[PDB]
Amino acid sequence: PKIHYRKDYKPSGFIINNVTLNINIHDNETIVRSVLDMDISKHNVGEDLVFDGVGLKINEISINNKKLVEGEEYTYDNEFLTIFSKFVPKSKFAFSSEVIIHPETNYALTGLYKSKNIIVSQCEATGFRRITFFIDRPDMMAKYDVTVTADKEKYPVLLSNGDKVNEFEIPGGRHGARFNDPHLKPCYLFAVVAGDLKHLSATYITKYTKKKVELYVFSEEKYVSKLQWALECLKKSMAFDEDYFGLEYDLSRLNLVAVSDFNVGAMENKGLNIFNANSLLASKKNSIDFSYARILTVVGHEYFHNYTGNRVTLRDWFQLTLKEGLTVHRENLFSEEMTKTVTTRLSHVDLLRSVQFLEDSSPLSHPIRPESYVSMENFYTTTVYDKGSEVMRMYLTILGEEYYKKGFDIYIKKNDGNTATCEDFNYAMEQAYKMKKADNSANLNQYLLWFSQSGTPHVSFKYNYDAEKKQYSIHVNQYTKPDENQKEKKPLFIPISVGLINPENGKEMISQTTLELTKESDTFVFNNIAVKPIPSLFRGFSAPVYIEDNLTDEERILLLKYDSDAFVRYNSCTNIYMKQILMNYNEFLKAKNEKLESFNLTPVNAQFIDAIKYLLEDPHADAGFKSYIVSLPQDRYIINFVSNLDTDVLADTKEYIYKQIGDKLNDVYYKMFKSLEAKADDLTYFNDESHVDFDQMNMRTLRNTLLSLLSKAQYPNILNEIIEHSKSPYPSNWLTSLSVSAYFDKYFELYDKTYKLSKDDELLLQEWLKTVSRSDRKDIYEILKKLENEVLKDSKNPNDIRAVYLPFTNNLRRFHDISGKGYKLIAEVITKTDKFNPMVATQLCEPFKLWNKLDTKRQELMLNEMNTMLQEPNISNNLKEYLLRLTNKL
Ligand SMILES: CCc1cccc(CC)c1NC(=O)N[C@H](CC(C)C)C(=O)NO
Ligand SMILES: [Mg+2]
Ligand SMILES: [Mg+2]
Ligand SMILES: [Zn+2]
Repeated sequence: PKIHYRKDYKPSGFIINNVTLNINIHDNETIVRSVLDMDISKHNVGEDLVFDGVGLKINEISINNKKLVEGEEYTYDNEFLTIFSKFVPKSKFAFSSEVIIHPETNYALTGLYKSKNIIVSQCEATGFRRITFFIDRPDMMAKYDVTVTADKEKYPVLLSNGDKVNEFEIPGGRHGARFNDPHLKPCYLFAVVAGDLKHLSATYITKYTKKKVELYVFSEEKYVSKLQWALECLKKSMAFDEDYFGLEYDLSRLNLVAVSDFNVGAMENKGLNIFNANSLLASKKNSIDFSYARILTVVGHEYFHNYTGNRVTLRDWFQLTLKEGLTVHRENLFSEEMTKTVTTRLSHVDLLRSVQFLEDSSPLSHPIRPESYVSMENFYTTTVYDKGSEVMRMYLTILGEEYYKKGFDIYIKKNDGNTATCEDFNYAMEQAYKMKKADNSANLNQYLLWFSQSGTPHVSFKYNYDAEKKQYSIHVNQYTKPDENQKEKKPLFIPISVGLINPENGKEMISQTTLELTKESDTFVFNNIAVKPIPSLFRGFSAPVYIEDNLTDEERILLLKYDSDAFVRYNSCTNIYMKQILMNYNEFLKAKNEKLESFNLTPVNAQFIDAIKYLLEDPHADAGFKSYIVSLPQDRYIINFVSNLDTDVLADTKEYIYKQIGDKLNDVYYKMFKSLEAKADDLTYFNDESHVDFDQMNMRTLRNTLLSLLSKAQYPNILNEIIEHSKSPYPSNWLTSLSVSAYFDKYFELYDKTYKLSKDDELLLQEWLKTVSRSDRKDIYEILKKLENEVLKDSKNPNDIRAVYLPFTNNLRRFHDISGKGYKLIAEVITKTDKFNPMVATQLCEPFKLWNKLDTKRQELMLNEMNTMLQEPNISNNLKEYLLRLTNKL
């Protein structure tokens, strides 16, 4: 396998200044003519001119209008076009190619492809080379003049980046449109779209310069009624970047386009953002609640890339976190501001501490700036994105809002119109830091270890209180486990946002303060502390770490009740659950291993249950927050604390704990389920796709969480509630009805009822598939076969394949069936999918990431399947690299 190393970056010996494309779409072929206005750079040493170009059929190649011939002036091996150095000019030259590509057969959804009746591109990271020849790396920045031609009836809307400067008719029922994008860009930001698209539009006026910007959102005709919320979210995004960052949009027009077939969420192509339809389109009668926050976040993210990625781009792909971590942090500030609910930040944290922490203790562990790769596409990871966002967020915590905004403006301005590296960002932040500290010798050199050091730090605490002196100390230690990337791990710069709670009255005892831990250990002392406090640690989840609070459960319950910080209250609850889960898991495991005839289980703490009841009964407490407290920690979080995990024992553990709590609280749960109905299900705004009440949504979330707990419990006559719930106008509720009906004989009636409600909207049907896939059914494998035969069939749509299989892989009892049948099922899907879409096939490998955390029989079963997949003939490079790394061969 072919390996790139971060330290080996060098600038090209060539420059591409202008790109002039003609993309002529026909039924059975697309012809791409391209003129590159090129030159030799100051780094040239008379090397061969080598272009990336994958799967292209050459019609012609020339330099300065001299035809070049294969075997004489060039070679082409279907990956690289090499122009021998003797035929490479020494000054400004025109390189011309014409190639034929086939979007109609491109099922990998990279390069130029067909999605239903739309032709669309996806170029990040390495797709532009599947369109035409290029030096396809992000430091090759150029300006683009793009003409698209097509059949007018089929493809009446033609789009590429930038200003539309002409439109023209062509004989034989064709037409064309020409675009000029004035902004220098890397080729990964190139896009083109051709389709029978409908739109909604609005005009936005920029806050400071009063520039009129035309905003267009596009879909296929069937779904144009589903565009409004995205348009609204775009306006919101624009205003947020103006308001917080002082950043205005920089073209006369911005287009967003939904396509049905897309490998990931969306893409920030300049002036022409392209979305998975599932991340752009919604309506309140045909989408679940969660669609709304997803569209807000994805529109926002792609918008924020207009500065953090587009106006300031990447020197090389090792810098990916500089655009993705920073953009996710911007996205997260935006969504926290727009929703005004504490659950938004909690959701981010839950994502990190489950999936990213698992990744960071897996064989795939990498620093947010990797040192090497084979397919760049495998490093679009939750590490680079979500840990990167937390590292980008820590600057804000450290500097505070005012000095953070100063540093960010230093960065964005210095590096405008150019490439940048992670070091450029740290330098900007370090200038702000100097200013904030009033000290020109202060530096953030140690901060750079957040970019280079893999693994999750562990931060642990000890406390002491001197009652005579009224003086409190917090002794803090950090540790990172050695790994394949570093045999010796250095201490990080860890900001610890802290409060102190008086346990006798529940009140705050200090101004919140942010402790800067920079050594392996340190002791922070507080004076004028009138009584022994309970510390409120890592408020807001102030660094991406494992926290060992060394608190008793009684102290944790007091924080849950009385602290101000949602994260700390939620984490204190999480920690109580984790202590219980590990204890009960150990008890079940020992009983199983020793084949005991009888044994004991530690009961759930009764004062903790009382605290849950108190918070649920408090009408002034937050519904979203309540839904987090009645749910156990996710399985992927739990697994970070158990080695050789027996998944059946864990399933039994979780069931015990849920039943202990329900035995005490189910009447409370039922009473709340009923009492929340009127406000949860009020139809205010049901016809308004410009406004979402996120509090009301959290009330539905809470009802639906309670209904699941009551259903699993077989609470008396709950089936009557499930049936009434199925009649609700909200899809979040009627699809819940299907899920929770799993525990009753009514499931197949609700399966059919909901299928009929879902089948005529593509995205609703995919939400129905997810609902079925995740259902807690003993007969889930027969259900999956039913979905394969009746609904999924031969679909190559990644949303369909993901909907049918991923939820099922999170079924702890059934996916991990000790036969290995679950592993075998998903591995066959992965291998099948890899033959046409390697990126999606790698996505589908997610369940295997934890393989070396399982009990030794399940490890062996997973490993067996992974090595079977590795033996498949013509396995993609994407999948092969992934699986070699995951199985500790690479
Ligand atoms: C933010 C969601 C996300 C997290 C981690 C990794 C991925 C890519 C597998 C994603 N989803 C995206 O939609 N990411 C795209 C990647 C583009 C190259 C297609 C992106 O960041 N859009 O801006
Ligand atoms: Mg081809
Ligand atoms: Mg379809
Ligand atoms: Zn992004």
